[PDB]
Amino acid sequence: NSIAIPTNFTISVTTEIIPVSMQKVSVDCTMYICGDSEECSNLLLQYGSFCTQLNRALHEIAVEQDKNTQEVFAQVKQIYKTPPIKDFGGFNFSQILPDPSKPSKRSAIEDLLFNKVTLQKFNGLTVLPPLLTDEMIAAYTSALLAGTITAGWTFGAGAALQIPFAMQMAYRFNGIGVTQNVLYENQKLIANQFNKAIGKIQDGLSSTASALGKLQDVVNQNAQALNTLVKQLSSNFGAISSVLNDILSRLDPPEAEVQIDRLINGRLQALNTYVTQQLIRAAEIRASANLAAEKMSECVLGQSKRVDFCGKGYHLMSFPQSAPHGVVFLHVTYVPTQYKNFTTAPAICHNGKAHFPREGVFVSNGTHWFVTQRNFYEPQIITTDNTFVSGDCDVVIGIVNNTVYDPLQPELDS
Amino acid sequence: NGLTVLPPLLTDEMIAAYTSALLAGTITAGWTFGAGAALQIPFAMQMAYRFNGIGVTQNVLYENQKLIANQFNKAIGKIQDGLSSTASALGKLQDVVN
Amino acid sequence: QALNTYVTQQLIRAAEIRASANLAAEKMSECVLGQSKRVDFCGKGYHLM
Amino acid sequence: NSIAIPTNFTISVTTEIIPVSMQKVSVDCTMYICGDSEECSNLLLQYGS
Amino acid sequence: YQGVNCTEVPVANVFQTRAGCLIGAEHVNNSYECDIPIGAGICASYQTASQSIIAYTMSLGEENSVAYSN
Ligand SMILES: *[C@@H]1O[C@H](CO)[C@@H](O[C@@H]2O[C@H](CO)[C@@H](O[C@@H]3O[C@H](CO[C@H]4O[C@H](CO)[C@@H](O)[C@H](O)[C@@H]4O)[C@@H](O)[C@H](O[C@H]4O[C@H](CO)[C@@H](O)[C@H](O)[C@@H]4O)[C@@H]3O)[C@H](O)[C@H]2NC(C)=O)[C@H](O)[C@H]1NC(C)=O
Ligand SMILES: *[C@@H]1O[C@H](CO)[C@@H](O[C@@H]2O[C@H](CO)[C@@H](O[C@@H]3O[C@H](CO)[C@@H](O)[C@H](O)[C@@H]3O)[C@H](O)[C@H]2NC(C)=O)[C@H](O)[C@H]1NC(C)=O
Ligand SMILES: *[C@@H]1O[C@H](CO)[C@@H](O[C@@H]2O[C@H](CO)[C@@H](O)[C@H](O)[C@H]2NC(C)=O)[C@H](O)[C@H]1NC(C)=O
Ligand SMILES: *[C@@H]1O[C@H](CO)[C@@H](O[C@@H]2O[C@H](CO)[C@@H](O)[C@H](O)[C@H]2NC(C)=O)[C@H](O)[C@H]1NC(C)=O
Ligand SMILES: *[C@@H]1O[C@H](CO)[C@@H](O[C@@H]2O[C@H](CO)[C@@H](O)[C@H](O)[C@H]2NC(C)=O)[C@H](O)[C@H]1NC(C)=O
Ligand SMILES: *[C@@H]1O[C@H](CO)[C@@H](O)[C@H](O)[C@H]1NC(C)=O
Ligand SMILES: *[C@@H]1O[C@H](CO)[C@@H](O)[C@H](O)[C@H]1NC(C)=O
Ligand SMILES: *[C@@H]1O[C@H](CO)[C@@H](O)[C@H](O)[C@H]1NC(C)=O
Ligand SMILES: *[C@@H]1O[C@H](CO)[C@@H](O)[C@H](O)[C@H]1NC(C)=O
Repeated sequence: NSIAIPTNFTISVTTEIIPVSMQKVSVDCTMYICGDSEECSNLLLQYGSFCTQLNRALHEIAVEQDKNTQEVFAQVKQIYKTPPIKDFGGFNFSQILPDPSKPSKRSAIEDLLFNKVTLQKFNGLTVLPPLLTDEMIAAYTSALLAGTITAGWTFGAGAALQIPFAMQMAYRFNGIGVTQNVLYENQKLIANQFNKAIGKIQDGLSSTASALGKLQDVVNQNAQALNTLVKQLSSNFGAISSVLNDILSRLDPPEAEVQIDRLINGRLQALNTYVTQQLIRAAEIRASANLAAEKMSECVLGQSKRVDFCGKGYHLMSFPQSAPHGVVFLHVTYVPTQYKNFTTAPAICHNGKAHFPREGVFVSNGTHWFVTQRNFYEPQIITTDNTFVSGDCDVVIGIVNNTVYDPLQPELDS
Repeated sequence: NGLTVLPPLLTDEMIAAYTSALLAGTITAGWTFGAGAALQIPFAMQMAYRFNGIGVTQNVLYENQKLIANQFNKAIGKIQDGLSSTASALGKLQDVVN
Repeated sequence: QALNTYVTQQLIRAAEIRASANLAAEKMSECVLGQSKRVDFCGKGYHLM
Repeated sequence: NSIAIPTNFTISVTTEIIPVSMQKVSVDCTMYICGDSEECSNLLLQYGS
Repeated sequence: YQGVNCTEVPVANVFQTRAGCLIGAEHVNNSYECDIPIGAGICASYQTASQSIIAYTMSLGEENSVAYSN
C-alpha cells in the first residue's frame, strides 16, 4: 500500500562511438600475380577474366564507402555559423563548438579524439583518399550543432530566429512528463551539473587512451589482412622457388611453365580469399553505418521516446562529434534520485461518488492526501478540478474515505 | 580428430537466473526499476498506468479487475497447454542446429 | 579447399546470427523494460507488457 | 455519418522466438589435413599461413 | 593519373591536385556543387565559349544568417 516518489534528480552525459567508413583499397591483379614478366602474363591469359571481377568488386566497395559517409553526414541543406553571443542561459558550449583562433576548425574534444588514435607494401597495392576531407566533416558537424542549438524546433524551416535555450530545455522537460516550472526554478543548478558532467567527460577522455577500441579494431583488422596478403608472396606452394627469374634462368620452358602455373594458382587463391573477406567486412561496416545514420536522425534532430536508445534514462538531447572513420555522440539524460516513501490509494470515496486523478497519483504522509506527478514530488491540495468522477463507492477495491474540496463556493458566498 | 566444441561462457543456470531477476524486478518495482526504490508498487497501479498509456481511462481496469485477471490466467493456461501439445513450435532454433 | 568452404559458410551464418541477436536485444530493451508504441513491433494490437 | 465504437474487449497473450547464439567450434588445421604423417606436414609447411 | 606527380608523367593544361595531376582541366577558384567526383574534395564539371573542364573545390552549401535575439 506504499509508493516512492523522487525528490531530487541529476543530469548525466554519456558517450557513444559508432564506426562509419573503411579504408579504400585498389589492387592490380596482373602486377601482383605475374609482375614484370610478360611470359607469366601470357600464361595467365589462359585463365580468362579472373582479375576483372576482383577489380570490379574492390571498386564497388570503394564507392560504397563514400556513399556511407555521404549518407551519414550530409543531411543539412545549409551552413549555420557560430553565434557571436554566448548568452545560453548559463550553459557552456566552449569545449564543443569550434575555436575561431585554431588553425584547424576542430574543438578540444575533437582534437583529443583525433590524437587518441595517432598510433610500404605498395607492391601493386594502392590506397585511395576519401572524397571528403576531415575539414569538411568537421564543418558539417559544426553546422549541424550550431543550427540545432540556435533554432530548436525550427531547424529545417529556412527563415528562422534565435529561440532562447531555456525554452528548448522547458520543451524537452515537458517531453518526459515534468512540468516546465522545475527548469525555471533550478536553471542554475541544472547548468552547473551539465558543465560538471562535460568537464568530467573531458578529463576522462584526456586520461585514458583505450576508449576508441571499436575503431582501433577495424584499423587493425584491415592492416592485418593487408599484411597477410603481402606476406603470401614468399611462399613457393611446392614449386622450385618463389622467384620467377630463378625459374626462367634455371629450368627449361616445358617445366618452368608448370612451376609458373603452380605459383599463379597459389597467388590467385590468396587474392580470392582476401577479396571475399573484404566483401563480408564491408557488409558489416555498411550495417553499422546505417545504424549510425538512424541514430543521428532520431537523436540529434529530435527527442526519442524509445527506451535505452539514447543511453540510460529519459532522453533530453544529444550532440555529435567527428572521429576518424566514425562518430561520437554525447547523450544528455535525466536521472531521478533521493526516493522517499509514501502511502497511496487508488481512489477517493466522496459522498456516494468515486474520484480518480486526471494525471498523477494519490499520496499521503499520514494526515493529508495530495495528488502529485509520478517522477517528482510536488503535492497539491485535492480539488474537484484535479479529479474525474465516475461510478460509485462499491466496485473499487481499496477506496479510501476522504473529502474533495471546491473553491467556487467560498467565492460564491463572499 | 581436428574438430572440437568449446562450452559456452555462461551456463544456462546463469541465464535462467538473469531472466528470473529481470522478471522479478519488472513485476515488483514497476516504473522504478533501476533506481533506489526498494519497495513494492502495487500491481494494479502498474496495470492502470499502462491502461492509461493506450488511451483508456483507469476506471475501466479498476471496475473489471476480476474479469481481466481471469482472462489473463486463462490465456496463460492455454499457452501452456498449446506448448505441451504441439512439438513443432521451435523450428527457428531447430533449423540452426540442423 | 573443403576447409576454406566450411569457414566461409560459417562466417556468413555468424553474420546472420549477430543480426538476429541485435534484434533480440532491441526487443528486450524496448518491450520488457517499457511500453512500446510502434505498431506490430511488440505483438498484434495495443501493447501492455 | 456512421461510426462504430467497441463496447467490449479481451486480453490476448502470444509467443515470439528469436535465436541468439550459435555453437562454438575449434579446428586444428594440421591434424585435419595431414594427421599423424610427418611427411604431409613437411609438404604443407610450404603453403604459408 | 592517380597518386603521382606530373614532374614525371610525360614519360608514359597540367595542374597538380591532391589526387595526382589532372590533364586537360581549367583551374578555377570558385565553389560549386559536385557533378563528377575526383577525390580529396576536388570535383569537376562541364560548363561553357566551348564546353570545357573546370576543376574546383567542393562547396558544402549556402550560408544562412539567423539574427540574434534572446
Ligand atoms: C565556461 O564558460 C566560461 C566562459 O563563459 C569559461 O571561462 C573561461 O574559459 C577559458 C577557456 O576554457 C579559460 O581559459 C583557459 O584557462 C586555463 C587556465 O587559466 C588559468 O591559468 C593560466 C596559466 O596558464 C593563467 O594564465 C590564467 O589567467 C588562469 O589563471 C588555461 O590553461 C587555458 O590555456 C589553454 O587554452 C587556450 C585556449 O583557451 C590556449 O590558447 C592555450 O595555449 C592553452 O592551451 C585557457 O587560457 C578561462 O580561464 C576561463 N575563465 C573563467 C573566468 O572561467 C569556462 O572555462 C567554461 N567552463 C567549461 C567547463 O567549459
Ligand atoms: C464482455 O464479454 C464477455 C464475454 O462475452 C462478458 O463476460 C460474461 O459476463 C457475464 C456477466 O458479466 C457472465 O455471466 C455470469 O456468469 C457466471 C458464470 O457462468 C454466473 O455465475 C453469473 O451469475 C453470470 O450469469 C458470463 O459468464 C461472462 N462470459 C463468460 C464466457 O464467462 C462480459 O460481461 C462482457 N462485458 C460487458 C460489459 O458486458
Ligand atoms: C537536490 O539535492 C541537492 C544536493 O546536492 C540540492 O542542492 C542544494 O540546493 C540548495 C538550494 O537549492 C542549496 O542551498 C544547497 O547548497 C545545495 N547543495 C549542494 C550540495 O549543492 C538541491 O536543491 C536538491 N533539489 C531540490 C529540488 O531541492
Ligand atoms: C466512510 O466510510 C463509511 C463506511 O464504513 C461510510 O459509511 C456509509 O455511508 C453511506 C453513505 O455515505 C451510508 O449509506 C452507510 O450506511 C454508511 N455505513 C456505515 C457502516 O456507516 C461513510 O459514508 C464514509 N464517509 C465518507 C465521507 O466517505
Ligand atoms: C611530386 O614529387 C616530387 C618528387 O621529386 C616532388 O619534388 C620535390 O618534393 C619535395 C617534397 O615532396 C620538395 O621538398 C622538393 O622541393 C621537390 N622538388 C623540387 C625541385 O621542388 C614534388 O614536390 C611533388 N609534388 C608535390 C605537389 O608535392
Ligand atoms: C518507508 O516505507 C517503506 C514501505 O514502502 C518501509 O519499508 C520503510 O521502512 C520506510 N522507511 C522509513 C524511514 O519510514
Ligand atoms: C503532511 O504534509 C502536510 C503538507 O506538508 C502537512 O500540512 C501535514 O502536517 C503533514 N502531516 C504530518 C503528520 O506531518
Ligand atoms: C494490501 O494488503 C492488505 C492485506 O494483505 C489489504 O487489506 C489491503 O487492501 C491491500 N492494499 C490495498 C491498497 O488494497
Ligand atoms: C584565383 O587565383 C588567381 C591567382 O591565384 C587570382 O588572380 C584570381 O583573382 C583568383 N580568383 C578569384 C575569383 O579571386
